[PDB]
Amino acid sequence: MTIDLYYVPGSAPCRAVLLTAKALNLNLNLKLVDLHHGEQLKPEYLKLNPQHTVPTLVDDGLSIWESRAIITYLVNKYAKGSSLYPEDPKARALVDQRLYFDIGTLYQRFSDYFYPQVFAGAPADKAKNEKVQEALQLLDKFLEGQKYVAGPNLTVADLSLIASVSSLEASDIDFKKYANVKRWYETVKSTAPGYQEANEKGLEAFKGLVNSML
Amino acid sequence: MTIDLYYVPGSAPCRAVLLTAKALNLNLNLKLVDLHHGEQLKPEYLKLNPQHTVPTLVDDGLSIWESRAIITYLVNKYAKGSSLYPEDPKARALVDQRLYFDIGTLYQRFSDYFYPQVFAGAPADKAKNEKVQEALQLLDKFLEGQKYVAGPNLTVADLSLIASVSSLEASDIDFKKYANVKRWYETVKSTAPGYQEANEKGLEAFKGLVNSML
Repeated sequence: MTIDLYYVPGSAPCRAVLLTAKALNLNLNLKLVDLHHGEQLKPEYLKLNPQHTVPTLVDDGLSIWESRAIITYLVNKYAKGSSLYPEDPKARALVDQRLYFDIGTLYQRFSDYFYPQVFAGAPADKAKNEKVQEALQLLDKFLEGQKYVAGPNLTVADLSLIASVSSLEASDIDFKKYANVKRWYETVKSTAPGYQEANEKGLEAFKGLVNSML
Repeated sequence: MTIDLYYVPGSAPCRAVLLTAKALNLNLNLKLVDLHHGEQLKPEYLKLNPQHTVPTLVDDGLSIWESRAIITYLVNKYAKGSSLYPEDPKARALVDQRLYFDIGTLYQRFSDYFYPQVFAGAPADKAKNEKVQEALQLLDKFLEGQKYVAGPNLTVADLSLIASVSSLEASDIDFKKYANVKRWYETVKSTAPGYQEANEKGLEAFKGLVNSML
């Protein structure tokens, strides 16, 4: 009957799913994983997810762990036809495009820039910084004349992207200097159901982990 | 009436789309882009794709450039209900999961390992090599007891992943040492319509670029 979500609150991809669940008003069985002490590396977790990451969604026989597949799965399953993931091909392709931009470009660049500094005491690399700036410039363009990032309505693309973009507040990347990004950030904060609990709470935990490590 | 695809044949994400088009028996208007001399950086191309990448699909008012959004778009548009991208949520989520694995893990790791060597004369990094091995080990697990990577039928996930995995033949990563990967590779080669033209031809061009640069 019930569906399990293995997660930690600090993790942006996890927050993408928490946001999507709030937007659909779902009741997932949240299962905190002790990443800090390698619970994800034990056989019982590998059974569910051999890539030993979070989040991992477990829906009876189905285990899936890419946040961006989970959020579209939740809509496809529970709210087929929702404006959060519209069925119109052109409209859907734009959402999908933004999701791939998120994983392959924005969050990847941020990850490349930031996590060496946090977990390997690396210095801040100017070139990697610039790659993040360019990702934000692209986002700022996507948002020119647009309320949301993939069409006129809030979509799973906004929720995934905001979970990523918000994580930048733990670093020295001033993303609010991009006017359209700043506008969109505020809009999504005030329109995504349960944002405080689904994203802001976890974001705070992430800032906590970051401070501790730095 | 007609739909444009800006591409170069050597590019794995481009080959993912060429494969998907062959599998759907579509007639795209192929438009070769002169990446080698920076045609993608000129204003006319930026207009279509500010991220200045290939492929870029242009369908009247719609421009989209993430290969993995394009291939699902082609199915959603022209063959809704196709086994190449099944509508069943669980079945679709598995395909989507594999697509995100492809961009965020397998191809990302390969890119990280290989392109510094090809375009920046970097030495081969053992650690980055190992990250690619681990991506292949994950693929090999996904394929345990399975003909295809995301269910019983050929899907856009196989086509995107094979475009990536095949690119490894230009490097020193022996992916065929993974028995399930080797089996799947062969199956897809012999079952994806137009594989020779959509993937192998371009793969050859890529090997050409690689040799030239090395």
